[PDB]
Amino acid sequence: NPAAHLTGANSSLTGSGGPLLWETQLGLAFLRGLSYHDGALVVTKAGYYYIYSKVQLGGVGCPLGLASTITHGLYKRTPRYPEELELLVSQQSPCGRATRVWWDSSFLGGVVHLEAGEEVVVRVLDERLVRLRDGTRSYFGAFMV
Amino acid sequence: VNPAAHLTGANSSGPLLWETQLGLAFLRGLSYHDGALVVTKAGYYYIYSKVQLGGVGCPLGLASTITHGLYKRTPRYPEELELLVSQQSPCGRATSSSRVWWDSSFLGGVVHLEAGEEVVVRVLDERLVRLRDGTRSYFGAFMV
Amino acid sequence: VNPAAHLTGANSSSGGPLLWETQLGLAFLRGLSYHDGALVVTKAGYYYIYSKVQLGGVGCPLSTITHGLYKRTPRYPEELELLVSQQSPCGRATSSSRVWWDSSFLGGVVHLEAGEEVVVRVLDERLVRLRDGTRSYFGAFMV
Ligand SMILES: *[C@@H]1O[C@H](CO)[C@@H](O)[C@H](O)[C@H]1NC(C)=O
Repeated sequence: NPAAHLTGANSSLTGSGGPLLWETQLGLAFLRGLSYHDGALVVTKAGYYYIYSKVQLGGVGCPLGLASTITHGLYKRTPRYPEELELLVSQQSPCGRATRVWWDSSFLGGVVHLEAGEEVVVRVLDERLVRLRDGTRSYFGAFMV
Repeated sequence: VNPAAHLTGANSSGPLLWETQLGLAFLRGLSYHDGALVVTKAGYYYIYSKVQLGGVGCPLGLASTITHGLYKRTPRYPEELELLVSQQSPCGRATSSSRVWWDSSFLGGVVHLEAGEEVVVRVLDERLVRLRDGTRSYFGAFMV
Repeated sequence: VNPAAHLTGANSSSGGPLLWETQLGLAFLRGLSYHDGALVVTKAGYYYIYSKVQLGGVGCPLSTITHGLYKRTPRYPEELELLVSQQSPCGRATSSSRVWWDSSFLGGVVHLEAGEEVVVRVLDERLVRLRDGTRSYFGAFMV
């Protein structure tokens, strides 16, 4: 019964170690049987959820004196615990086939068990370009299985 | 009971055409019409599509992109809104000419769909899309 | 209760289909069985099956990676293709010092009878990074 799909991808928090923020109202964005708080999908009904997130990614250059790669991730928060558990993580960049401005896309999807009160957040690590389209192309939702 | 569908195969044309009956292609509670998935029952659907891309070019490197998306056609406004969209750099100058490259774009998400509404899969420069295997390129959905 | 399963990446001991964790942490089997890398269908029906694999390397071999979900009936030897993707995460002319990472996700609805198996196979699994069960996993659920 419960499900949700969010878009928006406010990247204002990522710099200071915060998760992405998402629209829950406008357009295809919706909450049904789930809650939302400060970028987190809050679970109301306990059980197995198929969680998913897609992140549209951009880059202005692709060199590696050291290394440039992006880390897309779905994480679990348990309110009484300081730790954000890695649930579904992808390490990604088309820089593997590079020698330039680029596009890439990260999809994460998986069935995880969630409890009432637990939250799920999306973090994108080391992003260097946010196009006007990134917020709406990127999305993050789930549905109870 | 629950409506579900998985469309194998592929062909070129805007929208992409799909197989419906042959092989892993199936329709249960869902309809299909000329590159478009048609809904019978209203409700929330996890729709998905994977597109296999391949070529022997890519002069423009990572600047050469591929847009792959799911689009909903509605009568509330006779237009298509892009729902789930993926734009990727499928290759770069790292692959020489006369050398094959591959890439794959997956999309999946939950949208609300009324009865009679249609969803198509569209890809920028379908000249690169590789139809030949339906396991490599497919488009399906299922209600939540 | 709706059958579901999520298997996490474990050290695969080139060696055939990938092996998975089924109990520890994010790994679980509910209504679904497991046997030597294969998810086993106990209750016939339609399943959304999914698999993600994390790929990474230094420089580049050759290099095209094939990531695929396959089906097999324990009576018959052949494994039928279900969901396959081909990627070229690196080029033969990329910097030999370039450390690259690319993820491959596959998801799709398939019909499965009772007793049938679903496996994940990757061409050059040496390029698969199974350090994290969060980076490489394989799950499914009945629709
Ligand atoms: C991101 O969120 C903060 C707090 O609501 C807001 O000040 C800022 O304008 C937002 N950015 C965008 C583009 O939505």
